[PDB]
Amino acid sequence: THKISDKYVLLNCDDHQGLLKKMGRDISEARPDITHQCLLTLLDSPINKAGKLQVYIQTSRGILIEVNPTVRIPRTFKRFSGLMVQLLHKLSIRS
Amino acid sequence: PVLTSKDKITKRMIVVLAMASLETHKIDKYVLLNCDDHQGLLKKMGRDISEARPDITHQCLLTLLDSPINKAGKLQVYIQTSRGILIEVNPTVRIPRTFKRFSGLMVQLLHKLSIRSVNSEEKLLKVIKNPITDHLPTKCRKVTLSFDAPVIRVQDYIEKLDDDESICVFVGAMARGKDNFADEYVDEKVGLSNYPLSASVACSKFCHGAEDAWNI
Amino acid sequence: TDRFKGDDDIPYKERLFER
Amino acid sequence: KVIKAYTTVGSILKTWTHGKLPKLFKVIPSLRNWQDVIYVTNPEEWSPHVVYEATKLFVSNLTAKESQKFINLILLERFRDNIETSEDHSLNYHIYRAVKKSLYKPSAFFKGFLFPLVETGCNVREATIAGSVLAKVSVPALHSSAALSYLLRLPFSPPTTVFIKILLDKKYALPYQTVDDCVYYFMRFRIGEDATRVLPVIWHKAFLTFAQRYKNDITQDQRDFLLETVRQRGHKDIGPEIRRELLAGAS
Amino acid sequence: HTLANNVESKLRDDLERLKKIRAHRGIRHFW
Amino acid sequence: IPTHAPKYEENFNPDKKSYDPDRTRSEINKMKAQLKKERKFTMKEIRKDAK
Amino acid sequence: KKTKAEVMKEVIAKSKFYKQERQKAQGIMEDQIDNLDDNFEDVMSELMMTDLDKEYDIKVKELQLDKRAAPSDRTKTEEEKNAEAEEKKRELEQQRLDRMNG
RNA sequence: AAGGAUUGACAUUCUUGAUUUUGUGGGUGGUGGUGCAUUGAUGCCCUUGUUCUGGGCCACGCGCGCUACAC
Repeated sequence: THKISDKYVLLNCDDHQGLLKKMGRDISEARPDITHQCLLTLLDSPINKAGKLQVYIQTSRGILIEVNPTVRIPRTFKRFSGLMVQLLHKLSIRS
Repeated sequence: PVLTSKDKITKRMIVVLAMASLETHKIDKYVLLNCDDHQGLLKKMGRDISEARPDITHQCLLTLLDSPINKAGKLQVYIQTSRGILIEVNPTVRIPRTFKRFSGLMVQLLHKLSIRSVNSEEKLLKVIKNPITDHLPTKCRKVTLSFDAPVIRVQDYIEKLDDDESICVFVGAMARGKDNFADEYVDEKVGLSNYPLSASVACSKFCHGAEDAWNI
Repeated sequence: TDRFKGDDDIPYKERLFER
Repeated sequence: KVIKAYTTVGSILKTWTHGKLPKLFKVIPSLRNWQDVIYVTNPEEWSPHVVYEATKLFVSNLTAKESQKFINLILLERFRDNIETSEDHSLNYHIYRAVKKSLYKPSAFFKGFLFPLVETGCNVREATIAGSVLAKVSVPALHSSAALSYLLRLPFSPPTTVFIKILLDKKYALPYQTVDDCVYYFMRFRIGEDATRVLPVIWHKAFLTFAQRYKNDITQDQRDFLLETVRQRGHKDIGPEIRRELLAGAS
Repeated sequence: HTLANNVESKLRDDLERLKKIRAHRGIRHFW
Repeated sequence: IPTHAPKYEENFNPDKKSYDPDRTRSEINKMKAQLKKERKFTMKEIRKDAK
Repeated sequence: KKTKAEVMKEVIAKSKFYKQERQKAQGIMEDQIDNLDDNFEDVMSELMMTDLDKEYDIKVKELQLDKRAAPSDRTKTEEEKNAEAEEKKRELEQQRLDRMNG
């Protein structure tokens, strides 16, 4: 996540030209879309509905997130972005 | 061994992303309809709130990039919209990953109407006319993805059809509703697993059935 | 029970304020 | 002299927007000097809102003589200035609903607008606009029959053909006078204006939409000269359908 | 209920009066 | 497996507090924090100029 | 500055339109209250106390004396009749099937 | 149905006259875009647009102690 002055965002390859280059990193490594579309696939797979799966993720910055089977991850992308901002800063999300 | 519709002899798996929702709008500028980015436009148009979602076919990029049958070449993707429009894709298009670049690829539906490459020899995206059956192979199986249909393993279903020269699957890429079963092509519906699967996981389950049937 | 129907929108603060 | 607040009335009704009306200009019927007082208001300037409410009151006090007094001198030609000066030819909803409030009194509405619109300056685009705003709303039926009578006895202009074409896809219940009027319309177009004019698809569709169901007072010699009508004027879209209405109609 | 609100608003008017009697400021310090 | 929808606020900001839907308890919490910082600053300043 | 430009220009022209509409309503009110029955002074000093039309009225009165009618409402083909007949048959058959099934 | 339909209302009481009025039915409603010669039933998307009421700013952090929260 990152500040704009007033606003917090999740770092994309597309919400910026060079916020990642100001932070030092390269823009090709700021891809939350692919963990979004993995999380959608795993939580719409039938094994998750049958209850034989749980999804842990771990950020490249070394942050481990446990993902319940009962969650409904939002289908569009920036809804997931606004979910990830509050998850990363409040460390918890209720139903 | 790239696959267009014009070599109807050979063994193919055809996916038809049916009843899609990608629809253009005029704001000087050109947008397309997302539930997320604009709701007052949906209310002023008087549409349903829910079914303005091209996120479903953009998530169903994964059958286009389902690699162990697409890197074998044996897959082909057609799209049919609720606007009655048939879009062919080529089996070697590297589709835009993000939804903003997929939003920017509205020139196929509005301006360019057929895209070429940078060297511009083989067409990628096409706005061909209906039906689908004429563009299908000669023998072609008659399958749509319902839920309350009988469930079967798609491994065994593709395996028992010895050389039917293709297997076509009409998958409804809509939010809610019901797909055109008796309207166009499919007299029998094959149901996938016991749970109401989404369109993307339905396509992925059938694609992986094709992999482990035809030995990747 | 959400069979692919997607979790619903929540109205914005200014949209709820305009009332 | 007049009481001369009409400078103030003209100044506010140049760019009138919304609200209430001066009641001297509401009871301008019941004062004897309405034309002589608007001749010193001189409203070449106009608001479309006061066009609408002024033609409402002008319908409330129009006869033949009053319609000649106001509508046939400056307001019809103001509508003409509006259509020529509208560069995309967008005659406004203001002007249109003014015409629809204007169309009420049918006593001499022929000399009110349909007599001076065939004076000059009527092209086919203004003509299809005027036939559209006529076919939108309520009409006098007997005066529609009389209108088809005199506009068909009028000289030949493609504005009048599209006028009569709209008046015949009105789908009337036709009197004998207008049926005889249409068979002498065929007697009017002969070798008439077959060597002096040629009649393309618009004239074609006009008499084809006549022959759609306008055949229920037609005997066999009338069927015979309609038969040689289509035999003379053979297009591609005549055969099955006009043969069908020939086998469909009755006496 | 709203008694807390009104005694608190008069308390901070008392406090701002107290500050302006002496020479204080608002938030103005530098990191 | 049952499927719950996640509760979260849109345009989240940690530095701002959460938007409480009551304008007479969020207001008293705001003005309690305001009196605490202004009282602390005020009596800090008067004891250091006393020093 | 772009949003302030739009907001400022719209508020400026909106206040101009409001001032002009208030001025026009005030002019209508004052001209009414000084010319409604105050024109009773000029109501007495300055006062003022068809062949083709008869042909059109003659045709109108003749149609009012004797007329006739038009068959029925439309003109279309038997192919369109067969299309609409199969459409009504398919709709009513699927509707009866739906009523049987539920 | 003037022995009264509807129009203009001087707040109730008179200046318009078959546009009627009511049912029974029923046509969808075109001020549209896009090749052709610059008027030409042209492939392909729309019908049921006028007048006032529009705003949040670029509850401070850290921290010791204490208190909650666990069959």
